[PDB]
Amino acid sequence: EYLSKYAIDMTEQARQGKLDPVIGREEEIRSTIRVLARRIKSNPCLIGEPGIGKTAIIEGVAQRIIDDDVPTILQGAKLFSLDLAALTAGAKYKGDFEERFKGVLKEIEESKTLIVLFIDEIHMLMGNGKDDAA
Amino acid sequence: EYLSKYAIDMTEQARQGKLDPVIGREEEIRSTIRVLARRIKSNPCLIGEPGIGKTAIIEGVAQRIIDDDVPTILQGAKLFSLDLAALTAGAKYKGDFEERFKGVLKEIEESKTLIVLFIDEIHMLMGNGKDDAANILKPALSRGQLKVIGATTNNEYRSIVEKDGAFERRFQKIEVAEPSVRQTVAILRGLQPKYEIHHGVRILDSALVTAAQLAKRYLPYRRLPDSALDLVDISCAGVAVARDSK
Amino acid sequence: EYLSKYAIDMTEQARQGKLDPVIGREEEIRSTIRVLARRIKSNPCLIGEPGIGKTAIIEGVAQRIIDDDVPTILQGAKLFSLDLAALTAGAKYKGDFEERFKGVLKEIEESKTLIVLFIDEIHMLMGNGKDDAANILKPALSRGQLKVIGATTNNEYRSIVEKDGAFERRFQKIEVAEPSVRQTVAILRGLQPKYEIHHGVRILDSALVTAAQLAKRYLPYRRLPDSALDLVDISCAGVAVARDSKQNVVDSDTISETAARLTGIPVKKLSESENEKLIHMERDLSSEVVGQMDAIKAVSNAVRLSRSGLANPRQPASFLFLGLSGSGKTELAKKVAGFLFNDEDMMIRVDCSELSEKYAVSKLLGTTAGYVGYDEGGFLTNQLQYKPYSVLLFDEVEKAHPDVLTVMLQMLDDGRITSGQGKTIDCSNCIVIMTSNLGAEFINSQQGSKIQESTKNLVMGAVRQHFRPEFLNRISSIVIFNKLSRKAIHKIVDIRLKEIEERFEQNDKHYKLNLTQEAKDFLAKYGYSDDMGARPLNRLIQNEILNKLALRILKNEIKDKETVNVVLEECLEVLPNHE
Ligand SMILES: Nc1ncnc2c1ncn2[C@@H]1O[C@H](COP(=O)(O)OP(=O)(O)OP(=O)(O)O)[C@@H](O)[C@H]1O
Ligand SMILES: Nc1ncnc2c1ncn2[C@@H]1O[C@H](COP(=O)(O)OP(=O)(O)OP(=O)(O)O)[C@@H](O)[C@H]1O
Ligand SMILES: Nc1ncnc2c1ncn2[C@@H]1O[C@H](COP(=O)(O)OP(=O)(O)OP(=O)(O)O)[C@@H](O)[C@H]1O
Repeated sequence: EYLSKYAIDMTEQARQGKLDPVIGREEEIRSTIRVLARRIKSNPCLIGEPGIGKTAIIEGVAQRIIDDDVPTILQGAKLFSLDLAALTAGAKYKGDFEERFKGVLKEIEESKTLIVLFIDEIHMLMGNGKDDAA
Repeated sequence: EYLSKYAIDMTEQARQGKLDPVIGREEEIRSTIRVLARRIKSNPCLIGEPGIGKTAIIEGVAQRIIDDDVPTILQGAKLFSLDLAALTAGAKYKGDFEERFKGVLKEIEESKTLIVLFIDEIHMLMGNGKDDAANILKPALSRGQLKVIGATTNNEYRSIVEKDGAFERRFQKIEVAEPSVRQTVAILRGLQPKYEIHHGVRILDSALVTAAQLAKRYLPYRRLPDSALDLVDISCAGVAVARDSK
Repeated sequence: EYLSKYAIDMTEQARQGKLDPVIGREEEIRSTIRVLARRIKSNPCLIGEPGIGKTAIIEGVAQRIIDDDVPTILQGAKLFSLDLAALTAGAKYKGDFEERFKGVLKEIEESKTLIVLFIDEIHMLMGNGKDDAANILKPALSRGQLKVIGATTNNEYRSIVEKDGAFERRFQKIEVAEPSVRQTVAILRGLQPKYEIHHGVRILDSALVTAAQLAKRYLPYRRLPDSALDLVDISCAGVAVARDSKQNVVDSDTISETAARLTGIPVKKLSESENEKLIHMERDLSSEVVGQMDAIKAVSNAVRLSRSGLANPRQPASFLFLGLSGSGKTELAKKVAGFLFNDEDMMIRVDCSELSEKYAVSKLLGTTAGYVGYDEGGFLTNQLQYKPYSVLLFDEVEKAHPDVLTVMLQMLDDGRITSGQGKTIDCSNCIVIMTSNLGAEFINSQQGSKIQESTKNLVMGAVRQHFRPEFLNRISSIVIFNKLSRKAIHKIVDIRLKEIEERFEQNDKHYKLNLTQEAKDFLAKYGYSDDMGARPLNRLIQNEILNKLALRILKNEIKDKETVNVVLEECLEVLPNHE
């Protein structure tokens, strides 16, 4: 699966106890849950200064998922982070990364329970004139 | 083993000697080591002006490593000087150097004892608009061992972190500075046999002192290790000519 | 016997005298032998600039083997030249490539001594996209001696190492040096009889010296092992060629002149006349440029020094032209090109008018890889690489920012200017003319047309304030052009009127120029706006003569020729009707 190559199963890291706990931040966690629970465009994004726990909050919700302290939509979820490698593995063979990325997204949508994708450094996909953003 | 195609094994050189003695830098070394011995942010930097022993420190720690004069964590560690072609070998085809950088970190990350990189010029990676522009390829894994000692002048440092913002939250600056005049002499003394051998001449101990004092009171634009050493080397070359002339 | 199908026996070639002997390469040869004598890292790699004797060493090795100057350990070996057909003989059938390398890589050790393979171009192995293109057979089998000697360009070595890795670990890199002129000549002497025999001509020993020495000075783009030979072989051919059209190689009359025909550099043509090259220069520059005689002589003399290569090998003729605008600060430069290349348009104009330290160097020298657009060299690199003794003009070099001035510092003293590409130019044989308006503040006092000593110092003051002395100290001469005395103006008016005739395409209408002294004085007197130099003379002519002429032409009041008279500054000259 492309998810095993270009992503990290954050849920599994949480499952293994490898992640630090989120202490409180309930308002932020609840906000991301409500957004994830939306009918359309269910894509929250954490905005703030660096060094304030944004990534930690997402790892936090992963833990809430691990222990089923989330809506049923999220109880069945598996959270993957997106590696920059989807693109940074190279674009020799024009369109190669576009296909790799299209590929993993296909697998994410395709049937296998609710898959949630965390893309750290989301501005990474701005793209030089979009295009690399694709 | 991508690392072996790009980096110099400082440890192997130290194992074989072929290094200058390192003088007075024990504390810079202790600090370097202390940071490397950290649980997470084990990424110290040798920072100052050119010609102040920043790479001397590395030869120094390489030797301390060879002789197990380092903490448990470093006892069996190895160190590699990288930069260079790692960013330019991929002169064609998108993502090629990026693959190398990643491959190197992979090689370092997995199994093969504790490998520490030495970046001689971190500013060269800079993070040229981030967006996978070299320096930016690192941060994801700066917690994942991949210990690295960096190096930069203060102008270069300030330029990097001001433009980046993350490196100054990932790396441990260690001030490296020119020695006192007497310490300079001790350094010159330590390198004295190197110059004497290559030029086939002697250096008076008082010449080492003169070069150290002179540099301090003569060349305001050159830091004492290089400044005094250049006064010594330049002088040695002149003497070697006299030696050859007879 | 794959080797008998795909490779050349280099010791066969040695025994048959098909290879040239080598001189001075003995230590480098010994190095390759000593590497072969190793159990590990037994494969030497000859690395250097293109042409730096890399295969000369190999060809030399073959001879050293048959001559027994090689340890018996290695002497008993045979040498073969491989690759190319070794692979391309197959095509269809996946894996044939391995099958082609495989029996070679077996026969190489099967009883019939050890065969050393020569891959003159190691860099052409590894695989185009890797593709496990039989290159894997080498490392895989490399433990069994299978000794290989190869070579690569310094640039290519870098590529080999980065592309494969294992090759760096398997091969012993060896630097191969470029010989000095003295060493080069020794090489040439060894090969001298080959050329004399091949062409049926003799070569003077001084000619060989000349080729090496001359090449070192005038062929900076080619390494001596080749450059010196190119001059010898080309020259020998030139002798045989002329002879055998419908003797010997002379140091001067053949080689010096040959090199000049090949590279340009008039000074090495050792021309028969410094009258029809220098004397006429002063006369003709003076004929067209009136006044500024001082400048003309300064240039002519600076140019004179380049004759026969007497001028400093690292310094372009160089000038800085100061003075009143309209005094010919750039016109002289064009006329110099007008003389040098017999064509004013051959001057390389450098648009210094447009400079910013952030673009100023890059538009001249271009940039490095990774930047939008390489086509380096807009004004300097792209011209100097092709025109070794061109003349450059910097129109207002004074507008340059220090970065350009730095380029000029190199240009003016050891002009091995480095292009953005990373490759140098070496333009010491060019002529550099630069201009500035700094003296305007003093020369406009009008106190004497010939620059006076007070004025001179004030002007030079400004120059020294503006440019760092480091620049000024590298200029052959700094000349402040003289102002156009009325005396000059009368001569100039005639010249200008003739110039107008000369440029008038197909002169159906042509000037009679019935100037008479009265209109000569009119143009010379009323056009003498001293503080603007001669340029206003042109405006006056356009305003008073050409406009009327054009109108009469449009009205067809003139069929040919061109009547002139003065009708009566209020007279406005006024050209007459015609027909
Ligand atoms: N419960 C928590 N709340 C806030 N921060 C925490 C918490 N637990 C751990 N942290 C630490 O807070 C730090 C903030 O870094 P984090 O990994 O969140 O990066 P960030 O805050 O998203 O900023 P960035 O965008 O530079 O990654 C982390 O280093 C994390 O170890
Ligand atoms: N104890 C020492 N060991 C090694 N080099 C030393 C020592 N003391 C002084 N030096 C001088 O300093 C040089 C390297 O040290 P230093 O870090 O001061 O230079 P640097 O500025 O680090 O180099 P760079 O410009 O790459 O940062 C050596 O080449 C040597 O001349
Ligand atoms: N001494 C002279 N004899 C004949 N014609 C001249 C002389 N000086 C100037 N001229 C004429 O006037 C013009 C001089 O041009 P030139 O550009 O050299 O003036 P300039 O001083 O270069 O202007 P600037 O200093 O701005 O480049 C030319 O077009 C030329 O026809």
